[PDB]
Amino acid sequence: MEMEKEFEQIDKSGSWAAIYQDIRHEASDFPSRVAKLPKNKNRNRYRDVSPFDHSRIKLHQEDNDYINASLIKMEEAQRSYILTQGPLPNTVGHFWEMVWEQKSRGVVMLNRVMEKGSLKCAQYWPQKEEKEMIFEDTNLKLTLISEDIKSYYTVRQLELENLTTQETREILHFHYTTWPDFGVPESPASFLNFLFKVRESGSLSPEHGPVVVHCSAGIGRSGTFCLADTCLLLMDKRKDPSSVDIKKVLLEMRKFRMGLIQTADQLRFSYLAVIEGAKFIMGD
Ligand SMILES: O=C(O)c1cc(Cl)nc(Cl)c1
Repeated sequence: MEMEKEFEQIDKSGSWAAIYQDIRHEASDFPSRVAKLPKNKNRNRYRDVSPFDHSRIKLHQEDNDYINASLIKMEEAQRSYILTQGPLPNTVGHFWEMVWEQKSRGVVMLNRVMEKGSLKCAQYWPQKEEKEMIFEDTNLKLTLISEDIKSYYTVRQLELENLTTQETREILHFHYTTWPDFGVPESPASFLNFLFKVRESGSLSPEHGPVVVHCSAGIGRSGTFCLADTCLLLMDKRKDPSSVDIKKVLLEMRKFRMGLIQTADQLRFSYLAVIEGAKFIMGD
């Protein structure tokens, strides 16, 4: 079926939970043996969210190459994404090593450091220009260059230096700051505006390594971001945009990381975002 009318048909019939459970039943199951080794317990935020072995990002280190991060490679859309958990106190240096080694330009953050009164990720970037951060375990230096605070998101320019080689690179930090503590946003308008700002920066383009996107577990809000992006790109590429099947795209993405899209409300929000976004792209 088309998307917008399949949407109204699920709303009127109140079957979002049944649609979402079908996706969970059909989703791929692949081994995640490296994630579960005992030496990696303090590298995982949640015991039930692990990267598959076949798609995990490897650190370029001979001691321990493990990080809870997955490469989602979308062949028809010609987009790649790295989805990862919010960094932990003992993985902030691994996080920036990955950014460096994979040649990423941008980092997309969809959570606040504290939500619901608890810490959802480490404070992994510097908050003042004159107070840079050094990560001694991976030999990197990170400096805040500039910061632009808007009503729904903040954009930061950062400098990452490889202290071994003295090479430097500019990284863009795109921080969506207004996702609610419970539920999903009422309108997708600010999320789409944010997605378009990431696109306009070049961070999603083939001349750079894959964008790094995270929330707390790296599957829920993060899944919504890449699913909406890929679906809109396919609608631009194809002769028949109504052929884009959001449930099939989600199942394809779940071959590369488990659990993408965590609730039936997130599934409904993804439909809403793609539907509204397809109108703004055009033509009109
Ligand atoms: O390239 C394709 O796979 C494809 C598939 C569908 Cl269903 N529609 C178009 Cl236009 C292209």
